[PDB]
Amino acid sequence: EDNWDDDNVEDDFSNQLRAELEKHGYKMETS
Amino acid sequence: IDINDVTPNCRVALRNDSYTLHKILPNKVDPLVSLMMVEKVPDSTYEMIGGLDKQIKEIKEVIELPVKHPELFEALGIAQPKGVLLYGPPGTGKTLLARAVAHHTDCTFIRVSGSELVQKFIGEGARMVRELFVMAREHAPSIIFMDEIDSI
Amino acid sequence: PKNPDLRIAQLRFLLSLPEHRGDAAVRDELMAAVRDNNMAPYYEALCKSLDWQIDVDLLNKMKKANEDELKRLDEELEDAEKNLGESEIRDAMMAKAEYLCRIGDKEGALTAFRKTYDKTVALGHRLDIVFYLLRIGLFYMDNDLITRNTEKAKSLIEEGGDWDRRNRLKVYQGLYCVAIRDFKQAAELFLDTVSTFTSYELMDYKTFVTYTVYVSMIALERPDLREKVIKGAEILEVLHSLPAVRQYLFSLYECRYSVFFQSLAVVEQEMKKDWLFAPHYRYYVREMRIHAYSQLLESYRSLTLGYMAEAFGVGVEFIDQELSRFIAAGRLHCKIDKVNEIVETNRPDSKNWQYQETIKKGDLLLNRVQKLSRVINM
Amino acid sequence: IISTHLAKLYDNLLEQNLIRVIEPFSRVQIEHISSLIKLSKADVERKLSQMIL
Amino acid sequence: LRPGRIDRKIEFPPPNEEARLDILKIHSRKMNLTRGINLRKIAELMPGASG
Amino acid sequence: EFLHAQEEVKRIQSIPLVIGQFLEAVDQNTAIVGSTTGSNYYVRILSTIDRELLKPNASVALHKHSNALVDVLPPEADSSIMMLTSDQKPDVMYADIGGMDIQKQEVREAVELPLTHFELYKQIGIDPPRGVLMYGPPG
Repeated sequence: EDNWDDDNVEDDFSNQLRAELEKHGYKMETS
Repeated sequence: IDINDVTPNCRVALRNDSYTLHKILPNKVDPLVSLMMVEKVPDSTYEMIGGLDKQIKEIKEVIELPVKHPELFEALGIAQPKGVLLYGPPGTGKTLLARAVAHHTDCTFIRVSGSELVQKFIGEGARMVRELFVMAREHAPSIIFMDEIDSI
Repeated sequence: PKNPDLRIAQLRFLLSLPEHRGDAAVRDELMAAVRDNNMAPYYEALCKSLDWQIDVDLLNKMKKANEDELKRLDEELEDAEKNLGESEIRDAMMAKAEYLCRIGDKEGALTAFRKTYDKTVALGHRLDIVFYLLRIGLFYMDNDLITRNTEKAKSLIEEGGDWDRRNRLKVYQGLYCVAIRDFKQAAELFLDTVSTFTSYELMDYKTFVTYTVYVSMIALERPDLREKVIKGAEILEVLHSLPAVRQYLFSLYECRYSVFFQSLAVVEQEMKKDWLFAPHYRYYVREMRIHAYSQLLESYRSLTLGYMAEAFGVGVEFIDQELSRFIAAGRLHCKIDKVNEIVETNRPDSKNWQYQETIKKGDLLLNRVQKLSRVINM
Repeated sequence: IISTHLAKLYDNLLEQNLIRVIEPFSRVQIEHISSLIKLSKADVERKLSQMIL
Repeated sequence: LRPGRIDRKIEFPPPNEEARLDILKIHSRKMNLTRGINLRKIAELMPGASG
Repeated sequence: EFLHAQEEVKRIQSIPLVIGQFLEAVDQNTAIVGSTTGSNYYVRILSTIDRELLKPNASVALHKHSNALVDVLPPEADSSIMMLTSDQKPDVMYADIGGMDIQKQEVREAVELPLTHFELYKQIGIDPPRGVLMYGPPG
């Protein structure tokens, strides 16, 4: 299984990205 | 058929008109070996059982020392004992001490139920004490555990 | 003290994996690398940290004296095997394995474990030494001892002592038995948590129930999940103890969403900041996002995504790009419409999916049958 | 202890009334259900969502 | 049975509190029980009995 | 024609057959059987009889003169003891008994409850009981 079995995703950018969007312009001025 | 293969206690078929031995039927089981006294790897208590410490020392000096020291008995010229009798109120270390002793003496533990299910075929007891001892002679250095029932 | 020896792995992973971003935790590990650890790995951190000064002085000075205290009862057995009992008695290494497995380094402590495996055939001390060896495998992240000896721990000594030793085989969770596959085996073993009171291992039983409620989210959506986590006395008791994790659970069970995303960020605050982040928690965060979108998308045939944004939080274009990734990934079966802001879902009826599964399984079976037919009779 | 019992009986009678009113319809509007139950659209919507879930 | 065949016999008393707790700990092995049962409290809970 | 002869061998069924109990099987189409007349026999078995129907000493039918195994009865034929029928219910209600709830509830959970919940004994380790013996002063 090594460390992640198989598949997954290698975008290397999705790390609480919704929280970054909420931080992006203060959630787009809280839309 | 052949004479030599005919043994005591094997089922045979007799013909209808004149009783001649037709065919030896196969036997079903030896009754004592079917219900055979189960040999276990002895799961001891690792001797933590407090309160019976006097009983621990007594069972040590009484039964363990002949197994571990044949040289001491041979040098002193003392005949090694064969059996050990235990008595008391029930539940107070009947079977537990035997298991702990058997595991600590590096021997297998054999328990004989043998109360009345054996004696249903009246003389099976006369073979029960036979074949059991045969296995206890052929398996390993071991002990035999037997209950009140013989006095019964 | 091999049962408290897991302090080695516990605090050594409490620093050594987050030591890339741990300042005070270095000082925390300072009075435990020297004062109470196994052996020469107390140096080892100089390959990552500074050169070290003082640990060269004292740690050798005790250890040879401890080797001078290692005559101990060995010579007392040499003058105590004069009794002809078993050519042995319970005085020597069999009663001295605590030092040689607690202070022994694994390059020699593995041989010490083998030495005290050549021991009495009592199942209790044997099972204890195997659990000690499993923890010693978890000391250095060997990932082979915790594979090999776990089969021995679960199956080979399974002839007695059961139904009360089984709360010590709970180490097979987070170990090589349960890797980053935070799923049915791991959550099933974690859901057998019929206990409140501590039994060492991972410490701090609140952390155990947070691990159980974290694996419960990836375990089941709601097939009888309300009985097993929501309707339980002790789990609700520790949920009364821990408020934010209770918020994380109840923002999903009540289907409130929105604030659930905030709780996810809070979970992010300890998703990787614990010791167990050398495998990644991406297969947990993405699985939780897909699970939340699946429970929202159920019971809504033609849902406008303007409603979906206010239901989940913010990010209309974020909702669009997230669904554009997840639909074409293969999960979350729906068909988003870019114009008219509708996210229309389609679900296969249960005759077509069954038809495809029968066709595929029958194809592989007929191929196997034809291969077996070609093997015999030329 | 009448608070939790009354809230629970309120919820069970809510879902019993909602399953009672919905038997004749097949494709009703949620506005008619909301007007007949004298509650807002949002609580009705989330309650039916929880009922399907 | 005394000459040669059998030998010395060992008595057994009614059990004390320590042997009672040991018997209780032995017989609670094959049972799915809670931790923290405090079997010593159960041992002092009843005054005296057999095994 | 074999299917004709398979039906044709059923002449030996006839009607006045004695009833016995099968015991053990020796070889193919030949086994021992215990007649209820008292004696024990070693008979031949017809090939028409399937071997599925014999195991736990089931009741079988034997020939009169030849004394060979011919027929297999339904699994209870001779028992000489019948069930509690349907008109033999002795019409005593549960609520007719007063003040026995400490043992009415105990005997209810010891009879019908482990029909369903049998796995709960194995995951705890009680080794579920088979019998229960009542006693007390006479009346």
